[PDB]
Amino acid sequence: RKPPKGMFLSQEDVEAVSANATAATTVLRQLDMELVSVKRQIQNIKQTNSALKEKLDGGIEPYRLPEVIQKCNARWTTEEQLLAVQAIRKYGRDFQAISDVIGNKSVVQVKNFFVNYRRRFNIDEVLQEWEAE
Amino acid sequence: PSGVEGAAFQSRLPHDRMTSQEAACFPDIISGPQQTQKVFLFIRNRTLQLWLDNPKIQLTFEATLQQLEAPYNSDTVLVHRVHSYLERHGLINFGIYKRIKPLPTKKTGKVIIIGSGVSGLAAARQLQSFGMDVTLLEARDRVGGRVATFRKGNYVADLGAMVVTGLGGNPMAVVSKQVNMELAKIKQKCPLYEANGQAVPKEKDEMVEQEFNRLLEATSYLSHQLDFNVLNNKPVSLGQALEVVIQLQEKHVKDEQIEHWKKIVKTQEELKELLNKMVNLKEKIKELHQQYKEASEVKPPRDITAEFLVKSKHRDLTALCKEYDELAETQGKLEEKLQELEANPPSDVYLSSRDRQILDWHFANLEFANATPLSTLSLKHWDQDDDFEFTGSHLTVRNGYSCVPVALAEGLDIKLNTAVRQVRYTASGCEVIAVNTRSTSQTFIYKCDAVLCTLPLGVLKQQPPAVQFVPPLPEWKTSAVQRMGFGNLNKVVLCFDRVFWDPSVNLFGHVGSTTASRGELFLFWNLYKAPILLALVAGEAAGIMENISDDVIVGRCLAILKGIFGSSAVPQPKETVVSRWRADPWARGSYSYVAAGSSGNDYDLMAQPITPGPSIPGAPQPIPRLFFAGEHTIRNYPATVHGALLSGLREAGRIADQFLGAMYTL
Ligand SMILES: [C]C1=C([C])[C]=C2C(=[C]1)N([C][C]([O])[C]([O])[C]([O])[C]OP([O])(=O)OP([O])(=O)O[C][C]1O[C](N3[C]=NC4=C3N=[C]N=C4[N])[C]([O])[C]1[O])C1=NC(=O)[N]C(=O)C1=N2C(=O)[C][C]C1=[C][C]=C([N]C(=O)[C]([C]C2=[C][C]=[C][C]=[C]2)[N]C(=O)O[C]C2=[C][C]=[C][C]=[C]2)[C]=[C]1
Repeated sequence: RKPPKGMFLSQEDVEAVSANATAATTVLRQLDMELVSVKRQIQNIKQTNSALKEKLDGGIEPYRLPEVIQKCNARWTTEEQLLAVQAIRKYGRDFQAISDVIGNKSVVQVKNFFVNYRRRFNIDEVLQEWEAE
Repeated sequence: PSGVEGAAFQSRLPHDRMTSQEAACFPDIISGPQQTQKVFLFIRNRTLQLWLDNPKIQLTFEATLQQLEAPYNSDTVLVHRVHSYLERHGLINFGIYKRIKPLPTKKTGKVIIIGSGVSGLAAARQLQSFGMDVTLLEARDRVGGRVATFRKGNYVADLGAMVVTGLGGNPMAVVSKQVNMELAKIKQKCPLYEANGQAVPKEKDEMVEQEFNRLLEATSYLSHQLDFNVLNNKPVSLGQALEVVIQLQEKHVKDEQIEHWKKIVKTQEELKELLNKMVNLKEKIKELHQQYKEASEVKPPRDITAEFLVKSKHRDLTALCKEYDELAETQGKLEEKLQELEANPPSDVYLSSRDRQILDWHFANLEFANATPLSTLSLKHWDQDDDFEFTGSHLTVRNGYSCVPVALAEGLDIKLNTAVRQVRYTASGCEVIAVNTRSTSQTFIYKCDAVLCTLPLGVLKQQPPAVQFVPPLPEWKTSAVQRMGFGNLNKVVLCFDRVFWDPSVNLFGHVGSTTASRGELFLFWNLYKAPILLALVAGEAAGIMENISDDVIVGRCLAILKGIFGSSAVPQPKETVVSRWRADPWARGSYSYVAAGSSGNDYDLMAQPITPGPSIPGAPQPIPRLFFAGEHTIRNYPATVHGALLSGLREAGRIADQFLGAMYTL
């Protein structure tokens, strides 16, 4: 039925080590090289990666920005509306980013806005222009 | 087994089925009704039993029927038919019994037996016991042939056969009750000792062995499952098969290592890409912070587009920091899923140089078992006799096996120092021409009805022939002589004035340095009452050592031994002997084996007797004249003492049937 377990013997394998007198030591020598060849390439990418880790040194730590803990709100100050209208021109439909920029509006208060003031901020025009980039 | 079925088993027969053999003599019964077969079988088994329970006295038809009950002892033509077949074929009253009816008066027919081997002797006894006229012709000046035993002072060692492979259904078991042989068991415990002279640690000892056995089954698998049996026209040997397996084992060792590092790279290269993506992000981030800084310096109050700029870049920045945090995340996983892969490589090697050396001793043992280089054993058939194993512990003859052939010898007409040179067989009889081994001009002619030839196979193979056949042996027979293998194996007997080995140990091995010398002095036996060590030379080595002087050999021997026991625990030996069986002209080797391109079938060919042509042409087809026995002739017990012994019984039966007729097949 099956070869004793831990012995490996393929029909196909056998015909391959027998094909000639030293198909034996041939096939065993391709792999010997096929190995040192992978094993060398491993050290290239070990060094290549090592030098890239060199650059990422210290991380992005000095570039991080403090925490903006500010509570959501009902009122659109005229300031916020303008901030909005500009965010739209730059962000399109990314209500998350838009919300993030205006600082204190919920990701929907935003979408709401999109329909209420749609009227008078020609949000059509604005939106099709963001597309044109 | 025990009871009556014990006997059937101890006699090598199925207790509840009739043999092909029996079918031929009792074709009435076996084609008969089931009920009768059972009656028959019982009678057989029961008689066997009786004989067995007491094999030091002949067992007569009377004495037999005597111990039977009905329904069994009802029909007595049956009992007679049975007891008589059993007697003929040497299942009962063989060996050395005391005759109840001292030998019937004048004798019928005359047979010359070539060689007083065990096969020789056992047949001779049988024939004589059947009241024929028997003479054995022996080239040597002693009986036994390949059962040679060294005797001198108190030293006693066999240079020939030495082991009894278990009493369970072994005819020798009977013989052992009949003759005083001290049988000692063989504590299977055998420590190995590398070239240096250092024991091998149980840790390895067991790795290697177990791998050995694993390798064996492997070959069996290639043979029966993958059908790897021919190879550019030549038949595959066990040797090839073993290499081809070992190679494949080495191959897969690499195959693994490859696809293991091949995994490391694929990962190391994922890490690469991510690191690049990571650098180029710190890049945007650096210079995007700049921009937020510059636009945050425009001090308020600012108009709304300049306020939007600050606000906006601040998102765009925390956005890109999210991203890069999620990447140093991913980075961490991969960097450890890599100390992971470097932690568990797969196996470095298939076997070390020290391993593959010990594995060699295991092969030497196999070469010893088969008396031959594994490169010569048939892959398909090397172990075809693998069912007919005896049961029980293996044994040795503590007082020299020769005690047996000498005992068989007793009461027989034996001509020692008589070298057969020509066998002439014709329609109306045979003549055998021998010479005197001492002065060889001194010639002899023996006339007889039949010749039983127990020449060793080695002898039968000789080129050009040591014995001439007249007429020549048919080509069907002489091809079977080529095809079969006749191996070699040699012993070295070391006699000392003190024990300096572990007395509790029967055998211990020495591990050679190369494959090429795996057989050379590879194993030692502590067997006897005296301080005698006995050392083997098997494999490719045995043949080569025959060309080397005795001193040199005992040299290499003591070396190895000091090597293990300390350079002054080992005295010079009082007495040494070295066998050379391939050289010995009445052996020309040690015992047969199943050479690649042979099969068990050749053994059956060896046993087929020869029937001469007709004298006056158009006269009736003759009687067969020339018969064969010997270790090489018994398909199911090749190369052994019990095997020979049996082949002797066989031919005697067959010859008697021929020349005294068979009253029992009615
Ligand atoms: C050499 C040798 C040695 C050294 C050793 C041994 C041997 C050998 N073996 C063998 C025997 O010996 C033989 O076979 C016999 O003996 C033979 O006999 P015969 O046949 O009879 O013959 P011979 O003797 O030779 O005779 C002949 C005669 O002739 C004469 N001549 C010649 N020429 C001439 C003449 N004459 C006149 N003219 C002329 N021309 C001569 O001279 C003579 O006389 C053995 N065996 C046994 O049994 N034992 C032993 O021990 C032995 N040995 C050893 O050591 C070893 C071997 C062996 C093998 C095997 C065995 N067993 C078996 O095989 C079985 C199998 C099986 C398996 C599984 C299953 C089943 C079965 N068993 C077993 O178990 O196996 C395993 C083993 C192996 C090995 C070891 C152990 C175990 C045994 C043994």
